Amino acid sequence: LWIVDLNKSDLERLGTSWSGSITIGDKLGVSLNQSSISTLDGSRFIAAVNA
Amino acid sequence: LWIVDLNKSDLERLGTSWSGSITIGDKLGVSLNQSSISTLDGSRFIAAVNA
Amino acid sequence: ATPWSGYLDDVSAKFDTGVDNLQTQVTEALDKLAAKPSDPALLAAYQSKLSEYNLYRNAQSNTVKVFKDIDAAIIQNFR
Amino acid sequence: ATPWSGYLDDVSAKFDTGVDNLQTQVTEALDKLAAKPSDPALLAAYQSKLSEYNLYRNAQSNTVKVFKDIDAAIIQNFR
Amino acid sequence: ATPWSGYLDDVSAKFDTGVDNLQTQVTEALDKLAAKPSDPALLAAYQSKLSEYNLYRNAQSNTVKVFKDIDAAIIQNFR
Amino acid sequence: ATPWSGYLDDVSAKFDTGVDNLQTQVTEALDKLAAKPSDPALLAAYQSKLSEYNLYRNAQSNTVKVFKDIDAAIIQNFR
Amino acid sequence: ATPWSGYLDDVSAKFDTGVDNLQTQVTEALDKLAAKPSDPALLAAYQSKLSEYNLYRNAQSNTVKVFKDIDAAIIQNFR
Amino acid sequence: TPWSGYLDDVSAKFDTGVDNLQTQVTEALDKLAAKPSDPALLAAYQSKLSEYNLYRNAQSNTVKVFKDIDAAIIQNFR
Amino acid sequence: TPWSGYLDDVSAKFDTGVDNLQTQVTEALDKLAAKPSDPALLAAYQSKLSEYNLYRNAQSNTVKVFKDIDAAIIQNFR
Amino acid sequence: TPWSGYLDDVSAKFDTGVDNLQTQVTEALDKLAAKPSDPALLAAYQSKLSEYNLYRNAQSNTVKVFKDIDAAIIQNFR
Amino acid sequence: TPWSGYLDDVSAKFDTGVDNLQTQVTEALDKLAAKPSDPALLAAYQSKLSEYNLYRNAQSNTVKVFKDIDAAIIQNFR
Amino acid sequence: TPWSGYLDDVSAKFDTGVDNLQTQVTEALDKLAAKPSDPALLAAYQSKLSEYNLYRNAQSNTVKVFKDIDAAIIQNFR
Repeated sequence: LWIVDLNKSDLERLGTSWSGSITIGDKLGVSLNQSSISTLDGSRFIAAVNA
Repeated sequence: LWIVDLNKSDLERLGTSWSGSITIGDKLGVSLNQSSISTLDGSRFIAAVNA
Repeated sequence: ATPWSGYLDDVSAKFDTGVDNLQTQVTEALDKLAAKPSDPALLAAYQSKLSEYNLYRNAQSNTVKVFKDIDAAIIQNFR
Repeated sequence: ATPWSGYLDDVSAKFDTGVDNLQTQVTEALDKLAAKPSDPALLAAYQSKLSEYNLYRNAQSNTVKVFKDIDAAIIQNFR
Repeated sequence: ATPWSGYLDDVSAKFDTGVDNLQTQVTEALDKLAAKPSDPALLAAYQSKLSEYNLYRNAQSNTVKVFKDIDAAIIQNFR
Repeated sequence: ATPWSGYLDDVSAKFDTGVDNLQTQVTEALDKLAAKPSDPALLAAYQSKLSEYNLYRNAQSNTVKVFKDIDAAIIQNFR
Repeated sequence: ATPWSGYLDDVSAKFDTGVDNLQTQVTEALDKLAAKPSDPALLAAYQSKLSEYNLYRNAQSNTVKVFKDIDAAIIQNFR
Repeated sequence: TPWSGYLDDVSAKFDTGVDNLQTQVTEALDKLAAKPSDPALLAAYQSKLSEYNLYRNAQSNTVKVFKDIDAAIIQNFR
Repeated sequence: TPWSGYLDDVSAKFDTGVDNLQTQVTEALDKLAAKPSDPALLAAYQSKLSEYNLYRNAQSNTVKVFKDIDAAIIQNFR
Repeated sequence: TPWSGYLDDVSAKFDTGVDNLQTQVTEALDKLAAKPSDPALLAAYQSKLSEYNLYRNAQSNTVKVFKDIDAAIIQNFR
Repeated sequence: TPWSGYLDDVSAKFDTGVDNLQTQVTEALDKLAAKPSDPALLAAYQSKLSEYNLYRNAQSNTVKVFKDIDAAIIQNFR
Repeated sequence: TPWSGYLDDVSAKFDTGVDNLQTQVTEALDKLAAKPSDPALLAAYQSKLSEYNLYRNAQSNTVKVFKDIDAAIIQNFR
């Protein structure tokens, strides 16, 4: 009895993700793509990279 | 009653993997091939080698 | 991802953000005093700053420890 | 056809419909406490919900067996 | 209508409605004091507030546990 | 889908994914502190972190025990 | 109109009409204690009342079960 | 299998219903035995061992229930 | 009689997981007792004694939980 | 031959983090013992001995906390 | 000759470890009290006293730890 | 001799194992009561009393386990 298995696969992943938090004075702030504002001065951003 | 078993095997692993992180200007974190937060606030790279 | 933080480290951070610059002032004063150790203007200043920093850290650590004990006492009762 | 349901099913379901939303309240309060394990308010809430849930499931499962033991006792006499 | 609440829920909530505003007063005083850690009038206030909050949360959790045990002991006897 | 998991595994993983990275934060802040054991900022950090890790693992192990108790109580009533 | 009461009902009623007033004393105690949790005069009383309540409920249940099993054993011999 | 009764079919449903827990618990034991003081390994093993316990209990009670139903029916042939 | 049941095996895994601790704990004790007032010996002993404590506790609880799994099956043989 | 757990690992991290203090404190004492009235050597030994006091204090408490967190899990196995 | 347990053995290890310190302390206190104001005698006595204190303290804490490991094992014979 | 059962034999193995503890523990008390503030006396009594505690608990637990084995066998003669 002859039993034969053959298998091939390819995958690729590439690109970037972005989110951040910006604060203007005490009274104002904005959260981009994130549940909450970072209690933080100025601005911060993150650029996750996959390749 | 004669019983006979024979085996051969050949194996080879060789190469490298990479990941890391930078920070710029207290604006931007960047992370490559990490699921981490890039927590250090300073540039790190980590190679991995096997042969 | 944002650096994850709990309750206790946020109560801790409240003090660090309450004292706006004391952390740096304490070093600046030491720097100039070390430059001229016998100057009595500098001495009374550094005395003030250091006496401030000491109470700052003490009150911080104690508050954290009490808020830990209140949580451990509740988590024990889950059984 | 509509799903068949007996008398034990009926008795069991009375509890599920008696506790309107507990069955989901205990899931939400978990996702919260898990998001911030060190807040006493969240702890004090979850302790209550988890207790109520435990008591509900015990009273249910005991009552169903008590009924099953009556039916099985009567059916024995048909002989 | 309102989220379903049992007996234990209605017991726990009694404390919360007993200490009308303590939950806020504690954070208020905490912020005022963090503003100026070296002020005795603030320290003498926050000591009292935090002591009250500790006693309250503790006695709450113990009472809820005792009322869980009283029920479980009864439910066990149904079978 | 994951290698296998029961309902208890899930309840555990909810904490392990609720504290996003505390495990590595604590693992590294120690490697900072040990290299300069006498810096008060480093100390106050490590204190605040290790208290969180303590409470986390504590409540994690208690929840599993309570769900195991609830299941045993029902399986026992089949027979 | 008025409830039919069996024998076990009479047994339970002996306890209910034994502790004339405890059922409400416990609630009043709780209400005032929850109003001002930090008073040791309130606490010292509530501890006693709650303990008496626990014992009362426990004895009542255990007693009922014993009578149930005596009756069941007699009935079995009719067959 | 050479032969499998209805009760065997019931038991096998549980076995094939849990993919790999049989070995998972075995491996977790050896890992923990290597470092009995790591919290992560402890928190893992507590879960696996609880799951295993419930699996065996549920498995064994069902077989008994089904045995009693059959015994009751068989009795009435007389 | 090299006879060893499943519980014996489960226990032996710990014994063979902590290869040398069994004696390290006594070596440290003897050298500490030779000079009790030395910080290096105190700090070493603490770290060994605690590990030995947690070792014996995990060892005995595992055994008990397995016994309680077996007994619940054997009860159903009737 | 050697065996090391999580708790002694946690100690080792301190031992390796103070690269040389273990020796510096021993030497500064000898120097001071040679001429106790030199204020230079006095200020040096004061610095070192305080650093050693803190290193030991923090080490022991860290170990103790990690023992307690394990005991509280092993208690729930049963 | 008289029966001795494991906790006895662990206790006696210290008594034999600090070979003579009990005697040295009993002597140093007598020769000090004979002239309370010699600073060489005070400086000698301080060490012996501190050594005795640390000795007895380590001795008792060790015993209590080994007691509670055994009470923890015995609790599971049930 | 009076009649003695298998549980009596098991019980007595302990008593005859610890030949003299039964009285050592009393003499230690009689001495310590004479001068309650002698650390040499206290260090001895702590040990003897800990040994006594462990002895009595192991004894009772063993007896109970054999009682429950016998009861479980006797149940099935019917």
